[PDB]
Amino acid sequence: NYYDRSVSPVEYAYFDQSQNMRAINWNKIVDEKDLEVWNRVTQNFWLPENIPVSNDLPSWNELDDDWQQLITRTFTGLTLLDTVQSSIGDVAQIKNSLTEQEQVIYANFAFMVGVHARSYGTIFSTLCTSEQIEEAHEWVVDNEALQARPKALIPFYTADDPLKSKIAAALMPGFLLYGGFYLPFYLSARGKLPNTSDIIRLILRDKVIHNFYSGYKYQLKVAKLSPEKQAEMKQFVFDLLDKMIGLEKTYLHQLYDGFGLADEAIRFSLYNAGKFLQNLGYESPFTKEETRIAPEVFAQLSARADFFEDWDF
Amino acid sequence: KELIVYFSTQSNNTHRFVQKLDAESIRIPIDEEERIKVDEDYVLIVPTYSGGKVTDAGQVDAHGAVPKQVIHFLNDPDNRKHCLGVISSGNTNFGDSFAIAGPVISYKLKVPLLYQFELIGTKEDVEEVNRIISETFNA
Ligand SMILES: Cc1cc2nc3c(=O)[nH]c(=O)nc-3n(C[C@H](O)[C@H](O)[C@H](O)COP(=O)(O)O)c2cc1C
Ligand SMILES: [Ca+2]
Repeated sequence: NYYDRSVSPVEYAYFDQSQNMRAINWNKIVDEKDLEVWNRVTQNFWLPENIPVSNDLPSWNELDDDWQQLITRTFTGLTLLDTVQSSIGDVAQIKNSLTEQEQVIYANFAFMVGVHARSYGTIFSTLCTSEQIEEAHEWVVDNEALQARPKALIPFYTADDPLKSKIAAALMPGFLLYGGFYLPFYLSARGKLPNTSDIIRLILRDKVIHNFYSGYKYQLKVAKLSPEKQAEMKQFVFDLLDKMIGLEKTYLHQLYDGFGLADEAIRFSLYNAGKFLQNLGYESPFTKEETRIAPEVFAQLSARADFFEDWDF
Repeated sequence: KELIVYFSTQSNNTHRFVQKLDAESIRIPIDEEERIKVDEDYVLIVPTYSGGKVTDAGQVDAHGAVPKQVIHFLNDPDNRKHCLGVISSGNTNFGDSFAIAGPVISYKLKVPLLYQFELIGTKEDVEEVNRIISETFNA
């Protein structure tokens, strides 16, 4: 059997030059879950140009300079995290893949998170002045609390522990941006920037699968380790999430200073922290109370949460 | 005679939630060449796989919301008549396509949508679904 006496190129490149290389086999698939995820993320391809946000100009122009600045800062901060995940995080996953199709899926993820980053530019181009855009870039560069978050995750991507790299790859789309995603849903619940939140919904439709997929691959690898090493990895996940939750709270209290959104944004963050843990196969320790946000805001994320051919029969 | 029929892909999120519930459970097979035959009343628990598709028109496209294996199960009228109600799962980050396998099955079967949850469920979800199944089999 050719497959068991050959390596994928990326295995050959980084880990084992002792064997010849096999072309990807899309005809004989090891894991059907790979085909399910590939078909969905590629069929869900989108570009921000096809969501015109010029219809947001009226509601945007009614916001004062402070709220406009908050939106530009929040979104430039999200742009940084997407830039980290597209240029480092998702491409770093390719060489640590369990299957051939996983290598291509993470190439899709790296591209689509680039599209996520690029979409904030499309919003700024329509709504923001050159001064608002450049001020937001300076603020992101000079914000230590903001910078601490990606600085904590990047080392796992460049180090040689593939499981810790995978956890970081899940935590980015599963948790770290939701504190910022609160803002567009807060605004669109008040009829403000409704088209901008359509871009956010298309981003979440990608990120939910990215988190799920990295979580699913994490579980297949840890399940093979000894119970002792499985326990060690669980402790590492909870210790890292604790640290990241700490850094996120510090950042959101500064970001939302004088707007009063920090409390709700942090509860939305912890809601997503709970879903990060579940998609790693760990129970959420957060109460429904602890992760609660206002109903009108949650309805902007999902109205289905509730007012705000083979079938033979 | 409390019974759950459920479907779960290889990721086993719905499997793990159902294994936390009090009632006995039967799994609809992943393999499309296998079918099961159920002759007792059950609540149906299934995940959603529409993937947040939208039509040309602009509404939620529910195509593939219900896994093919669940359609094959429900296509057998002997299986279908024993469904007391449906609980659907997914992820709220799919927005207007969140857990929509439930509404689809509820409409097709004319049975109540009893509950919606995410992933492997929380303590609160287990407690609520335990109570709702009991009351479904009582009333
Ligand atoms: C390709 C794909 C598409 C999905 N589509 C939806 C969806 O349309 N709505 C939803 O609520 N959840 C959706 N989900 C989330 C799953 O329903 C969720 O991960 C569920 O817990 C999986 O259950 P299982 O592991 O038992 O199959 C999707 C997941 C994947 C991988
Ligand atoms: Ca999911």
